[PDB]
Amino acid sequence: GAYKYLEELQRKKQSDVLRFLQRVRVWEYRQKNVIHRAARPTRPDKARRLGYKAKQGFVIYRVRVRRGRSLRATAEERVGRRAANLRVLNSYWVNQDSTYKYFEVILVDPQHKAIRRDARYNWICDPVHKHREARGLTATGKKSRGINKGHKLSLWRY
Amino acid sequence: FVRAESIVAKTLATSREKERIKRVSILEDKKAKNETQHIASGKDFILKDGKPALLFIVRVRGPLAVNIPNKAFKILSLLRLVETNTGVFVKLTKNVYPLLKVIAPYVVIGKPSLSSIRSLIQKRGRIIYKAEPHEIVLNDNNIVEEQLGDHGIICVEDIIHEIATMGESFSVCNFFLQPFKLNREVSGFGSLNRLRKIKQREAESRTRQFSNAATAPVIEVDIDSL
Amino acid sequence: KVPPTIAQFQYTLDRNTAAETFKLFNKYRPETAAEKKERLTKEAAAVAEGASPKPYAVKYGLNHVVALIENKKAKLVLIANDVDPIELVVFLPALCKKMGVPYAIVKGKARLGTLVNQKTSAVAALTEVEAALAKLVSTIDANFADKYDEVKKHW
Amino acid sequence: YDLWHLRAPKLPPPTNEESYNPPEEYLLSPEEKEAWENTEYSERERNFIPQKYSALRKVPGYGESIRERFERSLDLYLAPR
Amino acid sequence: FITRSQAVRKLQVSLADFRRLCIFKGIYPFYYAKDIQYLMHEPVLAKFREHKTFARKLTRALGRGEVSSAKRLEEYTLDHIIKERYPSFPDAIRDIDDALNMLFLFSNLPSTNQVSSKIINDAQKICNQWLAYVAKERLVRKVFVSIKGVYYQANIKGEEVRWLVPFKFPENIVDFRIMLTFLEFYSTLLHFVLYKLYTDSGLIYPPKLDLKKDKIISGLSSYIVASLFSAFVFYVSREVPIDILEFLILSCGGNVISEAAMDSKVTHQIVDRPVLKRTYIQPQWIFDCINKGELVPANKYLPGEALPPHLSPW
RNA sequence: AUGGUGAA
RNA sequence: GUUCUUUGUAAAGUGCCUUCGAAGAGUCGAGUUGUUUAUGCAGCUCUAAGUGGGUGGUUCCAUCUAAAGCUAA
RNA sequence: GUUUGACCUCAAAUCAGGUAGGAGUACCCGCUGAACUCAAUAAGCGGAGGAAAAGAAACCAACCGGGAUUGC
Repeated sequence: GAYKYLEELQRKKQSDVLRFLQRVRVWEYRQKNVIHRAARPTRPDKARRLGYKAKQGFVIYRVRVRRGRSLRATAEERVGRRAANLRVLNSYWVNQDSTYKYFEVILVDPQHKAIRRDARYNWICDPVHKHREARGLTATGKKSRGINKGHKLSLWRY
Repeated sequence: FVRAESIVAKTLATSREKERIKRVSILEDKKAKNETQHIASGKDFILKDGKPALLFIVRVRGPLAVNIPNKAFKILSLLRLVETNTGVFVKLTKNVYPLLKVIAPYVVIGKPSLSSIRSLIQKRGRIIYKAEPHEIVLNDNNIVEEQLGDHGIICVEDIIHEIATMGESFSVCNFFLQPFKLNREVSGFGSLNRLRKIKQREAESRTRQFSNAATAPVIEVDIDSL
Repeated sequence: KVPPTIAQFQYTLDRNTAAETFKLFNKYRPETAAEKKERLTKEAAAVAEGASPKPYAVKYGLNHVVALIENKKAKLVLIANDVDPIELVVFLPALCKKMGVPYAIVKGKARLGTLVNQKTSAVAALTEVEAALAKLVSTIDANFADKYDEVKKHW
Repeated sequence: YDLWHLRAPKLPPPTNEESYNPPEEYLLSPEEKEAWENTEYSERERNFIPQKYSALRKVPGYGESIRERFERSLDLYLAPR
Repeated sequence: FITRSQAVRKLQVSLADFRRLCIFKGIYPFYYAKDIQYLMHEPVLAKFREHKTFARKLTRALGRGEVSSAKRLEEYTLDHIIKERYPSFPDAIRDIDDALNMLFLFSNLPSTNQVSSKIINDAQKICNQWLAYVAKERLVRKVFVSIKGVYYQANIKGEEVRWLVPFKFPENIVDFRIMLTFLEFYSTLLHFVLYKLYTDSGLIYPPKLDLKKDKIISGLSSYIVASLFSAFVFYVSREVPIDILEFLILSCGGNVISEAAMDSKVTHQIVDRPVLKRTYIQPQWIFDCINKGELVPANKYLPGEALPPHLSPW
C-alpha cells in the first residue's frame, strides 16, 4: 500500500522534498486564520494509523499556537473550545515554524447518525467522553499526566 | 492550422468512396450492355425495379468530410441538392436508376404519400424570381395563374396533382418549386440539445447504412419519418 | 527553489498522446453503479425464472494500484499533477521506474477521474487490454521517459 | 382523466367587412389603404386592409395572422384589467 | 406594492421563468404585493427548480462524459392553474374564444429551430379532435369567409366561440417563447376540454381512428343551420380546399368526395374554373346557405356569374 | 495571602 | 414452552501437507533550562534502528514490543 | 471551440436535519497556586459522570516466575 511508502517518506523529514514542502505550506498556513477547517489531512498515513477514517462525520482541523503547558494539549483545548459539539479524539504534528507550531487535529461528530450507527466508534458518543481534551484524556494528555507503567489517615473498628 | 488526423481521415474516406463509385459504374456499364456473363448480378431488386415511380429524396449530411467527388457532386448538382436537408421529387426511370447507387451514400430515398406531398407543398415552397433574389413563398395563386397555367396548372392543387400523378407539367412545376429546405432534426445546441443530438445519432447508424456492395439492393425507407 | 525530485510533474504528456491515452482508457471504463445494479437485477431475474469471461476495467484506487505495482502487474500508470498531497505521488514515478513499468503524468486530477466515474482518481493504471497499448506505451516512452530522462537535474 | 383582479378580458370586436367577397362600396380607394398601411402602429385603428376577390382560388393567404396574434398575446396577460 | 424587479428578486427566479409563471397565473399592476405572495406559494416554482437542477446535472454529466448517466437521468401539467383561472367549465369555454386563436394559428405553422416538430404535431392533432367533435354535435352556425380566413363560429353551449381557421397556404414566419408558453397552456386546457366534450357526447374516449385515410387527406376525414344539406353529396373541384368544405357538409350531415382522392346522389359539384363539363355551383353558395340557412337554389350561384355582396354576418 | 467590594 | 421462517455452490472452527508472512517519527533517545515527590513532565537545537529497540544486574544475560484506542466488576 | 464544463478553494441563507454556553459541584479529572521545611494544602480557572479516573505490560521480576486496572 501507499501508506507503507508514505510512512518511510515522512520518516526522513530533513530530506529535501519534505523541507521544501514544509516551507511551501508554512506560508499558506499563516495566511489562513488561527483556526480553520481542513478538507483533507496533509498526512493521510498518520491520521489513518491514528484511527481516523474518511467516512462521513469525521472532520480535520488545523490550529496555530505560539512557541516558547504542552503545545499539543493547548492546541487540542483551543480547537475543542471553538468546536464545542465535536470531540478531539487525537492530534498530530504536521509543520513547525520558528515563531509558531502547527498541529493537525481530527474531530469526530457524535451527533451525526453515521458515527452513532457503527459499533467501532459509537463509544465516543457517550457523555463520559464529553470534552475529552479538557481533562487531558487524549494521547498527549495521558503522556503529560505521567501515566507510565512500572517505577516510572485510616482507622478500623478494631 | 489543421491537425494531421483530419487530412488522413479525409484521404482514406475519399479513396473508399472513389473505389466504390468506380466499381459501381464499371458494373453498371457491363449490365447495360446485357452481357451479364462474368459479373456479380444482372437483375435489380429492392428490399426493406426500374419501373416508373415518384419518390422523395432528402440530402443527408455525412459521411466524413470527403472532398467533393466529380461523379456524385455533378449528379447532386443536376438535382441541385448540394445543401443539406434539401429534398426534391424525381421521376424514377431505368436510366435514372443507377443514380441512386451513384449518390446513395449522401441521400435517402423512399416512397412518399399523397397527404405528405400535400402538406409539404402547402406548408413550404419557394419562387426565386422577380434584381431577383427574393425568396417569395407561394402566398397566392396569382403567380401560379400567370407564370404557370399554360398547361392547365393554375393553382397549388394542380401542382400537387401533377407531382402525385406525374403529369406533363411535372418538370416545369418541380423546377419552379425551388425545392424546399427542410428543417434539421435537432436544430439546436446547448445543455439539452447536445444530449438530444447524441440520442438521435444512434438511429442514424441503424437507418442510414451503406453496404458498399456493387449489387446492394436499393436502400429505401418510409417517408413518414418526416 | 523546487528540488530536483519535485517539478517532475507539470512537465507532462503532449496534447495528442494525452488525447490518445484518454481515448484508449475510455474503451475500458469500469461499469458504473447504475449499470452494475441493472445488470445484477437482470441476472437475478434470469436466474429466478430461467459463466462469463473475466471483465476488464481501469485501475484507479491508489492502494490497490500500488499493490499491482511492485508485482509488475501494472502495464501502464497515469498520474495526476494537481494532487494536493504531493508526497502521495512523489515516490510513484520512482517506484515505476525501479520496477520497469511505463508511467506518465497528466495535468488535472478531475480529468483523470472523469474516465473512471469517480470525481477524482489521483492516479490510474491498466492491467489488461487490444493492440494499440504497445504503440501508446512506446509513444509515451519516447516523448516523456526518454526525452525527459534528465528530470533528476535542474531545480 | 376528466377533472370535471379577475375582470373581463374584453375580447376584440368581430369581423368588419373583411370578407373575400365584400360589398363593392367597402373596397376603399388606394389612397386610404396607403394611409392605413403607413399609419403609426398601435395607434392604428383597423386591423386589416380592404380587399375583394371573386374567384375562391384567387384568395390570398394572410401574412399578418402571426403579428395580430402576437399583439393580442400582450393584452392576454399584460392587460391591467 | 413592489416593483417588478423587486418581485423577481423576492422570487429569485429569472425573468424567463417569471414570464411563464405570470402567463399561467396572471399578474399586472407597481404590482400588488398580494399577487406576488400568492404566486410564491405556487408549486410550479418547485417544478421549475427541479427542471433547472436536472439541466445542470445533465450538463455536468455531458461534460464529464459517460453518456449513459445522462440517458439514465431521464426518469407535468398545470391542472391546478386551470381551476384557478377557470372556476367552472363555462368559464373555460368563455375564455376559449380568445385563447384558442393562438393554438389554431400554431396548427399551421412550419417547423423551425424556434418550434419543435412535436409542438406542431400536437397542435395539428388537436384540430383533428376539435373538428371531429364539432362535426358530431353540429354546432356550426357561421362560416364567414374572411381574408384572414374562414371565421367559424361554433355554438359551444351558447358562447359562440369566434375561432378563426387560417388558410392552408404556407404561413411564412417576434418572440415565439411567449407564444410557446401560451400554446402549452392552451394545449393543457384543450386536453381536459376535449375530454369533457367527448364524455358529454356519449362517445367512448379515446375512440378509434383511421390512418390510411389520414395518409390520403390527413385531416377531419379520420378519428370517427344543422338541417341544411341533409343527405347532400357534393363533388369538390381542384380549386377549392376540401378541409373546409368537407367539414361543413359533414356537420350538416352530407358527404364529400375529393377529386384528388386518387392523386350516385351527386346533387351538386363545387367548381370555380371558367370552363366546366351534377349541379355546378360556386363555393359561395354553401357559405351563404350555412350563414343563414337559406337553402337557396343553385340558380343564384351558377359558375362564372357576378358574386353577390357578402356582408359580414355580425 | 486568596477572591470580591468603592471612592476625589 | 408456543410458534412463521429455516439456504445460499453462505459462514466458522479444529489436526495433517505445502507456500507466504507487517508492528503508532520531530517519536525513543540525547543536552539544557523551569516544575516535581533525585523518577516524571514541559520549552528548545539535534533527533535516529529494525536478526531493531525499552527496563534491569552481571564476563552480556532475563522479560516485553512503546510513540493509537474501547472496556461492567 | 475567445463559447463550456468539471475539479479545487472562498462566501450567503428568516433553507432542512443537528449541537455548546448556564446551574449544581460532596466525590472526580487537568492548569494555576499563596502563610502561620509549611504545601505538589487552601482559594481561582476549565470539564464531566453516578461514580470519575485507570485498565488489558517497551510491568514487576534475578524466582522451582508471575500475568488487566483500582481498594484493604
